[PDB]
Amino acid sequence: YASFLNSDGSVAIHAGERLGRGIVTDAITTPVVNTSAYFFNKTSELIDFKEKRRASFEYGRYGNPTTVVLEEKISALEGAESTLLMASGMCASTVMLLALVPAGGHIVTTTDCYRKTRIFIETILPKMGITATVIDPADVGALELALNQKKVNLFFTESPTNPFLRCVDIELVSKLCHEKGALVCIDGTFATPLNQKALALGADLVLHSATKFLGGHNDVLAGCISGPLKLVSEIRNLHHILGGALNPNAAYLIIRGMKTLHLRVQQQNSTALRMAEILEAHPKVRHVYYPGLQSHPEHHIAKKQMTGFGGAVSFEVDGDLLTTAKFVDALKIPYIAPSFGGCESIVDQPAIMSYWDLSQSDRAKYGIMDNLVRFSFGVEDFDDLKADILQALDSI
Amino acid sequence: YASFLNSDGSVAIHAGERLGRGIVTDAITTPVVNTSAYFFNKTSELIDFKEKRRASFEYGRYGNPTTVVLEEKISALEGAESTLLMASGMCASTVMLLALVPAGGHIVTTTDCYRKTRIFIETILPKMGITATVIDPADVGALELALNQKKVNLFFTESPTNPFLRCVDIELVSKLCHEKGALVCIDGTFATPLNQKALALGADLVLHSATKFLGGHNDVLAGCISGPLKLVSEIRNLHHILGGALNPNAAYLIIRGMKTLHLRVQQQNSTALRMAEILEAHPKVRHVYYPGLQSHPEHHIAKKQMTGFGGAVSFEVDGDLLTTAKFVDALKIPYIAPSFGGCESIVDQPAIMSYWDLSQSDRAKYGIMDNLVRFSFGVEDFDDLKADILQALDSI
Amino acid sequence: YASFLNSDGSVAIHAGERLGRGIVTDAITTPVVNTSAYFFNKTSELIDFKEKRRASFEYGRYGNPTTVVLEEKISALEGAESTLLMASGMCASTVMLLALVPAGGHIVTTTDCYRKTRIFIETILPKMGITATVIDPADVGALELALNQKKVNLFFTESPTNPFLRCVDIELVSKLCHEKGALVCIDGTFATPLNQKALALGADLVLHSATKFLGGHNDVLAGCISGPLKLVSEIRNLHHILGGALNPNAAYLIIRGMKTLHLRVQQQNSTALRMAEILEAHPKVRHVYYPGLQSHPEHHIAKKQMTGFGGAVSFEVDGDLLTTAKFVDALKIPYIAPSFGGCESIVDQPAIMSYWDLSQSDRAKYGIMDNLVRFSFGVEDFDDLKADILQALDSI
Amino acid sequence: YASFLNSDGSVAIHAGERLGRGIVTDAITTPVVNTSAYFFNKTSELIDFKEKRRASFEYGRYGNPTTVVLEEKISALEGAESTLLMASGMCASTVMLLALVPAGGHIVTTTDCYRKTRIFIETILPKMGITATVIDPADVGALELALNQKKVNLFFTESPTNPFLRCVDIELVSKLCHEKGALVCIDGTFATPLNQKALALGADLVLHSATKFLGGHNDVLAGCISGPLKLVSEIRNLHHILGGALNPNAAYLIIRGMKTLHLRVQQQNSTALRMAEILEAHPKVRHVYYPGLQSHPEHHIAKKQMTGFGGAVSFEVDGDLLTTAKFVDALKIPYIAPSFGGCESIVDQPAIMSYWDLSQSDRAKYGIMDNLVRFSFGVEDFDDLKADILQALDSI
Ligand SMILES: Cc1ncc(COP(=O)(O)O)c(C/N=C(\C=C\CP(=O)(O)O)C(=O)O)c1O
Ligand SMILES: Cc1ncc(COP(=O)(O)O)c(C/N=C(\C=C\CP(=O)(O)O)C(=O)O)c1O
Ligand SMILES: Cc1ncc(COP(=O)(O)O)c(C/N=C(\C=C\CP(=O)(O)O)C(=O)O)c1O
Ligand SMILES: Cc1ncc(COP(=O)(O)O)c(C/N=C(\C=C\CP(=O)(O)O)C(=O)O)c1O
Repeated sequence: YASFLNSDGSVAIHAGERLGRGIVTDAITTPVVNTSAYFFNKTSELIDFKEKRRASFEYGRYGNPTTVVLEEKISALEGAESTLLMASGMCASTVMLLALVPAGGHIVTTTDCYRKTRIFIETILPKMGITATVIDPADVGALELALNQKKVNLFFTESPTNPFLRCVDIELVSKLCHEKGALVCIDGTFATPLNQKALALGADLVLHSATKFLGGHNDVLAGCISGPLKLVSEIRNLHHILGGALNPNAAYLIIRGMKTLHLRVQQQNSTALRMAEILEAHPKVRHVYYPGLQSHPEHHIAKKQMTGFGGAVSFEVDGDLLTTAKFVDALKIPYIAPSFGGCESIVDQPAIMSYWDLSQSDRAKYGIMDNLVRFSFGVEDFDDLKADILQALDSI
Repeated sequence: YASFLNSDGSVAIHAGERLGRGIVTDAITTPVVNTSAYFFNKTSELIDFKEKRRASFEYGRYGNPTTVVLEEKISALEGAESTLLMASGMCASTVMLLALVPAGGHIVTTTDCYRKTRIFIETILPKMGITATVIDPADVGALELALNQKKVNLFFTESPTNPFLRCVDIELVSKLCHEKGALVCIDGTFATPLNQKALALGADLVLHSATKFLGGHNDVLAGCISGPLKLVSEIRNLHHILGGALNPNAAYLIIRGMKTLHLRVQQQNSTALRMAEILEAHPKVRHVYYPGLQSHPEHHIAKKQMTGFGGAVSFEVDGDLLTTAKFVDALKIPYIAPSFGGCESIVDQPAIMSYWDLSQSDRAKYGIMDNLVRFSFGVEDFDDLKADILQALDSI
Repeated sequence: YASFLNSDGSVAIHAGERLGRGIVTDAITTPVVNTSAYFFNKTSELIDFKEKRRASFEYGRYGNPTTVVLEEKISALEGAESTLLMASGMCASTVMLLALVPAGGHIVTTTDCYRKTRIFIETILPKMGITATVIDPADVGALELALNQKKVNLFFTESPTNPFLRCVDIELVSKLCHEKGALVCIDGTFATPLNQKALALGADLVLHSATKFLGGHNDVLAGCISGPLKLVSEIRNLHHILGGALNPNAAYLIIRGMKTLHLRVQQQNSTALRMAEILEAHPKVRHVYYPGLQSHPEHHIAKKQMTGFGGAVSFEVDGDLLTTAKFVDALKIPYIAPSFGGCESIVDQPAIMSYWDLSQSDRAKYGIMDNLVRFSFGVEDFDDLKADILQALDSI
Repeated sequence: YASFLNSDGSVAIHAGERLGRGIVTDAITTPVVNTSAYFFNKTSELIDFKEKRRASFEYGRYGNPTTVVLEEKISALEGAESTLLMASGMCASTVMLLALVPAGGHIVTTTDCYRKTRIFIETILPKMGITATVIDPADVGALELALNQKKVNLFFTESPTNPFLRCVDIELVSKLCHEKGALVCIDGTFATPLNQKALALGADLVLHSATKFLGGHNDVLAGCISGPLKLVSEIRNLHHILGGALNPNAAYLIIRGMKTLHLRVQQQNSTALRMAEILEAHPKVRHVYYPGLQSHPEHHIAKKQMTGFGGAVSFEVDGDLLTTAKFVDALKIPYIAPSFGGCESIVDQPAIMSYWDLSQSDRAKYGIMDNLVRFSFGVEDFDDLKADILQALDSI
């Protein structure tokens, strides 16, 4: 973007703004444009636009001045060629798949996918005859194999993963896949463009659920996909039909929230790590999952491709369903609810929060234990948090 | 909704509000809830909810207090059992199709479909092996035939149509289809729940593009589908995955717009009609399309199932491309752009506006003439508009 | 504004928008600019601006692109030179007085002032040694007298009045006052720029409480003063200090509200009148206050300077406190609350609603009776409203 | 507030939210309530409210559920009894003075007042016979003298000051004034409730211009006053008339901004300091004003009552008007404009920016020099900023 702005934080702030917006104003912030359509001063011009000689969004579902800003902004951050913004994370992945994976084509994902993302791939995609292979995040062999066995159209996975924050050696995978013509999409939601640059590591496309960190205020939903033009455009097209456009007001809220992106991540990155270690050492804490810790399976990878380890920490408690429950129930600061990444701290028992619809057996089918607890550290003062968490594990 | 509320207008205003909201407040208007998630006081309750003993949206992609209002409201109007709200019309149709039509199933639609709506059905759906039969709005025979030839899963069309405002004898069609187990979905966008009750006429599902009349202010996009629970819910489920969630702020904006729905429709219904006739009589006006006119092919139907005829009026001008253009360029009140149904008056030359990507020949393939002009009458004073339009033709 | 627009409604819609905004955009609606300040490209320019060679709001408290629109719009409606926008009606009157009336100066107002507006003049202004003379709206003699007795700086009154909707022969008063150098300010809140043009009738300044009709959606507060430049500017200056700036978001909501000003008024102007007559005739209705009725004291004046009679209707019920209460309690559509002018209907018993802090005696001191009812007809269907009202006018 | 909230930051986040809102919702964020009035279910209740037996804002100008939150929030932060929120800082001071200072009363303020704030006191107040004494921030003697000479009704000043960030030994002054019955009001705008607690140091009332740090995003104006009930309430009353109500939407933006208050301040507190030092050591920098520097006149006081020194840094350059201008013009990151405290960095030449209306001589009358530059460090990366400022300074 600019030769003077070299720090991500600085960018996040003035990215796609300080230099120009395309919507001239002597205002500091971006103006929220609430329009359903864009006009023309005369048929002559309209033709020009239609003939690719002028620029216009034409219809709101195709673009918005107040949105593009955030689009370029994120683009700059991830250092991408272009970025797209849907109405929600799920939308993005959804569209992305439907757009890139041809009919009858094959795809490769990890085992630690996010609940819903899984269902889509396992129930909808097959309708299009799109088959998939589910390998473990680490198991690079399986990938290399599958790469040769079938004709992979695209490899897709989130790194860190959910909720065990498992990580994929992006650079490596990227290499393998590209050797077989496969495409690589990394859901760096948990990571954040600040703690890693999937695109830089070789990944083809990187998408985020701005609902979490980017907006980081727990008050807006939004999808987001960034990558090479020739690629992202193909999706935007399909997007222009599925109509999952993002409202301006939402867009703005994200821009504003990203004004203090670095600040928020920084703090969370710490609190988490420190709180992580503290928990691991705790007797009542059976296990702790966090890329920052040395105990983490791919810690060496995290250390190699990341600069931070997110603000989400998962850990099993030394008890059972009701016991673990007792724990979270004791907490006083975090809110018991889904989502994560906002200033407000949140906690939840995945087993119940997003898997209660299954049997104890079918649950364990995917590491989901009744002890497993997911802590999304907010931005509250560390000491305040720790004391709460501690005062909690005590009640058990 | 209420016994003491019988006129549509009165409903549109107080529908799903005057009696209660679910979010207790001594405030007149509906409060805009900007949350990305909902919390619980204790694990105990969370369980209850999960076990269907308590009520909660849980996540923002699944529901919102500031949205449900609008949901119930529209439900009340269309006199439906339950309504759903997407991020945009296109979203609705899209989902609904992908949700109801099984893989390899067959569907029946009309020829006067809206551009994009067409494409989806002709390019995406086929990927799921879903075939379709395109018949003329009037051609009831073709329908009855197709009904017996293949196994129709659902009949879908808009009434009035776009842009020739063709109308489908809903009551009749409904009967035929239901005889063969097919489902009927009517896109009464142009109609508006005020000018017609497709659901009452027997239709299974009626959907609208709130972007137009419902919001009627040209500052927000929104999809909307109403109908029976057992049905709409099946969609809501898939919607919870494709994530085309509507933002609370947008929702409210519609709630506000519908506060004066009738008032707005009423005036538009007039101006349109009156202006229509004046146009038909004009020498320079080759042809005029409008259900209100006696010249309209299905006027007898329009007169039978409708109470008004929208504010949109299409008409071919006695000239050619450049000539017709010269006309619109002369106008001083309406804006030249897509969309319609807002207080502001809008005009466009479909040929260019949304078909310029095709050849003169391929264009005519669907009645789209270079003369054809689509006038979306705003809410400005009649005389002002008339004088404008006339003074415009004055130069051709 | 333009030549093609001749009806107020048409204006209210495209006033200060259709032709240009000063904030170039190809969007239909006005963009909400959320900025606290405005920048410059270089010191050179800043100087220019400071030297009145360039244009800029500099600080938000001095202006806003999204506000000025609404400013020019109202200007056009009232046919004024320039208009100002405060945070609330009260602010307007407040500022206006503090701005024009010199220290120790004298002022003349009517007896039927709005509660608070009264207190200010009776408790604050005296601090600046500003004395006042309270005359009866009709009593033109008293005015002519005072005009000669003391040295009147400005005559200020609302027409119609609150809550007895009394009316002042603007043209006449204007003439008298100006003969003595006094200024005239009319609070045409109840009237609305559509039902009368105080400025055209000679008034110096006309102010409204956009909180009511202009916004007409019961979801925003706003002051508003229109008049000649040389005058209004003197107020804007003081305004730039008292800092009662109006928020952009608020401004927009008004502009949006005014997009259907005529439509709403028109309907209310009817419902009220019709309902009024019906009420007068009713046996349980002791008295009815409404300029539209022939029974109204200044009906001949109303008929001469207005074109409509608002939507507010006051009337005493044939009972007492508890009885009148029983009436309003029976109503099902209107909301028991202050304010008025919104699509939603509202009712209140001034005696309690805004005078319960006084004694039964001190209350009657100003016509406020325990029977007095103030009905602010919404936009709901007439029949629906009437049925309701009657259904109550019988449970007594 | 609560127990589990000991750190300011933690408070700023969950202050007046985590435990309850008064507007029940299972939502994380506070819901924006856009209403102009509040209703009642029956006359009976209304009476209750009017008789102080129930609670209700009645009218929007008197309160809003979405506002009170921010109110209590700030209250908690400053550790006050109650807080009030105006439409803009200026409004606050304005109302505050007009509300507390009786007619003919006397007041004492410092010489480094903010431009506008000065004028009001020097032009309006005198209309109410309110005389004032202007002493230097440090000159306690003058204060102690005035205290005995006349009958001071209230001592008012800002600390730090603008733009020389001078500081007042709050504790001391408070002690003296309270001995003579005077009231103390501190404008801790520059400080921020995080860098100092005027109320704790003894001050009677502390006010802020949320337009700056509190909102910290340069997209909203808002005044704010906190202090003891018996006091603040007296202001809220007059405020209920001058009608300088703050809009809900605006209120929310602040609430959202304060979600990361500490984070923001922290960073700015550093950058400023560090940058300060660097500047002072610079050869081209003639002088530097910052409470954090040892060179600062009241550094020992700042060090004793503050924990931080804001992000605002003033410094004179070794050149002249045109030279200093050349400097700021060279800057690439900060915007040249008024205001300060938002994530975006801002610079300005007080001489021109807010004193160009005066003569070179009348300007110097108050330390305002053509070299004087006020830098409000944003949140961008330090190195990024430094490099800029540096590269800037060289141009000379
Ligand atoms: C890695 C990842 N990717 C994509 C999404 C979907 O993005 P969207 O929500 O903006 O559409 C989510 C959602 N994550 C959660 C939301 C879950 C909803 P559920 O808890 O299953 O009802 C969560 O709790 O962590 C996620 O964790
Ligand atoms: C009956 C009907 N239904 C549903 C939709 C789509 O709803 P959505 O836009 O909210 O997704 C439309 C769009 N109609 C138009 C919009 C077109 C977009 P274009 O102007 O072709 O780029 C139009 O003819 O003006 C329509 O005419
Ligand atoms: C003619 C008129 N002018 C100016 C104002 C004050 O402007 P603002 O409200 O926008 O600040 C009012 C308020 N009127 C009412 C509001 C009253 C509030 P209360 O009932 O005293 O609590 C009413 O008659 O219902 C009014 O009726
Ligand atoms: C200490 C202090 N107090 C109160 C106010 C007024 O609050 P409000 O702005 O929210 O009404 C200001 C304004 N400060 C500035 C605003 C100046 C306006 P200008 O552009 O100089 O006319 C500034 O430091 O640049 C201030 O610095």
